[PDB]
Amino acid sequence: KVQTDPPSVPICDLYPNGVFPKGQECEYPEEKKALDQASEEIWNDFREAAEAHRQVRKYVMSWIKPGMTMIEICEKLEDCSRKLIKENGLNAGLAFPTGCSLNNCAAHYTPNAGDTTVLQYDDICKIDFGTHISGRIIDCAFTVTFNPKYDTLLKAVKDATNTGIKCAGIDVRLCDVGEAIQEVMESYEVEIDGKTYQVKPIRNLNGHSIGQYRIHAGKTVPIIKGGEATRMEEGEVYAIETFGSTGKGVVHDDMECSHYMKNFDVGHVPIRLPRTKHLLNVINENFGTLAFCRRWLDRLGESKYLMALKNLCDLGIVDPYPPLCDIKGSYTAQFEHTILLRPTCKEVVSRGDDY
Ligand SMILES: CC(C)c1ccccc1Nc1nc(SCc2cccs2)n[nH]1
Ligand SMILES: [Co+2]
Ligand SMILES: [Co+2]
Repeated sequence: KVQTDPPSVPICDLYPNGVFPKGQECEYPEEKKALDQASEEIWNDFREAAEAHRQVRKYVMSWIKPGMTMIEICEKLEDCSRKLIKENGLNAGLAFPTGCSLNNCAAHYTPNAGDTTVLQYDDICKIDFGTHISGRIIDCAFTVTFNPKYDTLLKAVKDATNTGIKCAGIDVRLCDVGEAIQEVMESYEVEIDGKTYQVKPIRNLNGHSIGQYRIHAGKTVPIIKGGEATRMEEGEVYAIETFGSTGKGVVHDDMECSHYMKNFDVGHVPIRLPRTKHLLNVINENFGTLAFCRRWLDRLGESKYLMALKNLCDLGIVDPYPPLCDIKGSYTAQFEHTILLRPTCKEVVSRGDDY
């Protein structure tokens, strides 16, 4: 069948063949054809996760409006996301919590229980959510606004992101992408509420390589010059994301924490403490090394877990990821896409007709 208005038909039931739509294929800036064909089931897994992301976001953009609480926006997005991705434990599901960072806050903000924050008409909200199939994660995000005064800011970041996406490729030095991204970003000048600004990349923020069940696999893609000359290799997966800002161009820890994630390199740790032991078991069964948030714990009937979560954090078993905000009064925007460095070409797998 086809997709229903409010989606509900999982993406695997819409492509009975098992073959999923391919992302935009780009030529980098026979044999390495067989090498690509060999990892097809993997590429395909990424694609299924991407089609889910495209349909979920198109839905969100249809109803996101000032007046709705942040909690309402995230639960509504996630419920659709679970459906289309056809959540199945760790085989299929949500790669990470729905980021909806507001204004000066650039990333990693998702509401915890009791948050009464309401989306406003002048807010610049960054929606960042991920879907995965067998750990093949799709990290893709866009910015939402209602007041056109941000229009040029959004175009700057979007243009910077696609610039980074175009400069990416096998053997491409990582610091050149960063340099490229910045040059485009700072070529934009905007005016918001009577004041003008030259958009500046958030220097301490950046794209990253992606591994199975591992959102941030190790390498970083700067969005400013002065980065590392390390090159992108064949077969790597990257999250190309840029952040524009009218503030200082640097984020810092701010607000209450909501995102958490088990340290990928830590092994089995014996825990005798009742509640801490239980919490860890819950994290291992439900999220493994995938990031989660407090709402996803309440959702599982867990309560009285804050201290256990803290214990796990102090044990280095779980790392917290607090919201990252620029200075009060500044505005930040973001655009992100996941790319596949295949042997035959560069594929912006999460590309849509929207962005
Ligand atoms: C902030 C910085 C670039 C960062 C540090 C460590 C892990 C992941 C990310 N990136 C990222 N996260 C996301 S969405 C949700 C997540 C929250 C915490 C980890 S993943 N998009 N990009
Ligand atoms: Co992201
Ligand atoms: Co990312």
